[PDB]
Amino acid sequence: QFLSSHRGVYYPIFRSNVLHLVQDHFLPFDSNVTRFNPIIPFRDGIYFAAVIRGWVFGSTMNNKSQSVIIMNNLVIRACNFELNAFNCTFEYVLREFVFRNKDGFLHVYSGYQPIGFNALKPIFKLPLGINITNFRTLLAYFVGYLKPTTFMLKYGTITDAVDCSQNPLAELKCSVKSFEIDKGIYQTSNFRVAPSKEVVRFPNITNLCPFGEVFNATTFPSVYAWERKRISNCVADYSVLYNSTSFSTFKCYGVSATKLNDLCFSNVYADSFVVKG
Amino acid sequence: DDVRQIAPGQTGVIADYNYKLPDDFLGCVLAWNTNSKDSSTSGNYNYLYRWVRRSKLNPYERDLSNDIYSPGGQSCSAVGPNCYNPLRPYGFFTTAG
Amino acid sequence: KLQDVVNQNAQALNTLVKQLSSNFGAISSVLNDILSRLDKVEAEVQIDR
Amino acid sequence: VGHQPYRVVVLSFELLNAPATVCGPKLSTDLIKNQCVNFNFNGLTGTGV
Repeated sequence: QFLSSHRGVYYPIFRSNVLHLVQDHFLPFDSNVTRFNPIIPFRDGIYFAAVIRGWVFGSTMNNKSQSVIIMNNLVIRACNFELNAFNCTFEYVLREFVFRNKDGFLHVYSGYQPIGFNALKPIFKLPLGINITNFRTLLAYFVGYLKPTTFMLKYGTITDAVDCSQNPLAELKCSVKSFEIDKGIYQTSNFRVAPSKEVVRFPNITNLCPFGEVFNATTFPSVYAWERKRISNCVADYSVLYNSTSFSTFKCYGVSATKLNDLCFSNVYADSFVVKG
Repeated sequence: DDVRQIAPGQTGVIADYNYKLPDDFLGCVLAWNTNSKDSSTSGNYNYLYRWVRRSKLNPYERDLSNDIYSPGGQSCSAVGPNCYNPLRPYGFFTTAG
Repeated sequence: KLQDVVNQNAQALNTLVKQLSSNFGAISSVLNDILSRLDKVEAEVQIDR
Repeated sequence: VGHQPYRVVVLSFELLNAPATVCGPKLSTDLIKNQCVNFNFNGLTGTGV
């Protein structure tokens, strides 16, 4: 609907007079912000602007998943609400706000002006540790979505930040790390476009590796007569094995275990045996 | 055997389904046996862990929910074929290794 | 002299571009395989190298 | 616990420019061309067009 002018800047630590360049989830300048009480998807953080009492963040909002209610009668409670409170944790006692969820912490930044530009000072870093994919308001107001972008802020009060991905002039300003540019011609780095989608292509394999059968064999070789097997044409899914086989040791050399679910190997050899503790 | 999983970068049932630590962890981890307190001869089943989840937890995230799980995204109604309970008890015994 | 300076510039650029093939004592000289094989925290050392 | 059997299995991987045999439980995605898009081809993760 509308256009956000140069609004939606929040502090991403103390610093002063640094002209610091930071890549984070920011609201692009001159972006589309919707105007509105339905369920509003949260995505990667939101910039809310505006009688409004508070907010309700959550995933299902149906008592099957923890949701957090912020309200003013200031009360913040995270519990399994029906849309009454059981099995739950955190409890506490022109408008603009920015909501982000990083490392289980809900960052809430606030600001108010008598109506431009204004940096939103941090208010809360709540240790909630819940998955937020939807939210609602509790009672005309504008909602915008943050995207990953690189900004160049001035600074310990932020002043006149610039977005590097909107104009050639802004790109030049960001690549020179200065807000005042003299007459001339300068080369610039690519701040214009960054990838958004992903293109995963894996081979046409559907069989599952027989880890369960191998690890459940009734007999194993002596260490001096260790065998070898070639594993091929199967999908290495260790998750199916979490139901058993506690795996008192899972040291991985070269590759990282977390990556083993997104790697393809040309040849896998399994050598099995029995030893002392 | 699951204490090894409480560290940044590890993967396993605890690391990715129950408790996840940030890659930029700044702190400490303490662990001590309580076989004389948290275990019993008949078995102390009051301790549970989540062994199924569609996606891995983000760092420092909690997953309090007991909805019946189905690998195929079906409408499960009770524990049975293709309807698993995501929570499983540890079953701590005094004499176990 | 003129051909010499032209050749010098060409050889300097060629050496600079060919310097990427060296892994500089890290796991590999390519960022893609380092990032697809080693997790972030461990990959920091290779990226720094 | 020291004098108790401990079944050990050692997995050795080869990441060569050869057809893949063992792959992770990821789902392939459609092909997007002429766009600066992240891609993951059989473990080769990169950014390109």
